[PDB]
Amino acid sequence: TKFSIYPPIPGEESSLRWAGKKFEEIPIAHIKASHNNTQIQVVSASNEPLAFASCGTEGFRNAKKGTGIAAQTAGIAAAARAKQKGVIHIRVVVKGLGPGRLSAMHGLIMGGLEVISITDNTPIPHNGCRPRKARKL
Amino acid sequence: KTAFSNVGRKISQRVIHLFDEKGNDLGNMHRANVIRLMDERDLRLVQRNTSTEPAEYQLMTGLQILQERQRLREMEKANPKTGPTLRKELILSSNIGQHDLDTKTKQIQQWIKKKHLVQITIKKGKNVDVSENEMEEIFHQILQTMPGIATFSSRPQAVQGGKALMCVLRALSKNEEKAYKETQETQERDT
Repeated sequence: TKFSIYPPIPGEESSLRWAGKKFEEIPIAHIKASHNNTQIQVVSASNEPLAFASCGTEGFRNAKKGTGIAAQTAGIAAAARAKQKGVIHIRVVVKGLGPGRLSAMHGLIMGGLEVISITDNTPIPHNGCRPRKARKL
Repeated sequence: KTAFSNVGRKISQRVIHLFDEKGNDLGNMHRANVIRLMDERDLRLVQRNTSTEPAEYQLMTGLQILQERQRLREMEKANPKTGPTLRKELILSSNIGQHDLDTKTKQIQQWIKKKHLVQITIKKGKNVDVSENEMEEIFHQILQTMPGIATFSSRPQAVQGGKALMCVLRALSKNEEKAYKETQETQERDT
């Protein structure tokens, strides 16, 4: 058949399998690309924490955490703790427009994990709370 | 400014005096051999003592790194020891108006009150001829406003071939203060 970019809905039965697992069963890699940090947490389909890594936990400080090299390092460190638990395929759910938004995804690929999907879950309000005032710098 | 946090898997120095999680002295080992023990037991290394010339690093669990700084958060609260002294500077002119001298003399009282060091410099007024007799009479005129609170640390000197005078003030020390107090009472009460 062809190849669709839309995720396979759980209910309807499909033939897309990864190591004999359905899309729902694949573990999830939650990436939080902030402006000054990048936190990564790998969980299973049943919301069981498997691995956690961040630029701060890798020995970076202050303005070194808001770089693409620190996000990649945290991806390699989270792809090494989850690869010991039997993780190969993951579903990325990136949250934020930070520097380590795509660099952490590369680090996960440099750790032995195969990405099957990229989900964006950046918090967007339909006006809710008022942000801080603009700055003069 | 440091924090009791893990250094990571990137070590700058080849040779480290590694320490066990339980406090055992593993002994100096190559940089590569340090990371092998971080994976074998899933532990993070923290630099305990930077000052020593031989590098000292201790490998401990994440929970152990939380209890440590949780105690440095209480010891400093219980017995805080922040003693750095800020240095403030003022550059006056011989012909400075009194109104500006009362505004700048009230600023020195806020600094002195904050245990700061106030370096005051006086320069020859714009196309004004003046000696060091009345040019040094502004310090005594400023110090008089703070009789007991302030005292000289340094004394007027010819910093720039005499065209300028520099002095430094400080908040009166506790002991000195008590001495001043004692003297004040005798002059009026004993009389």
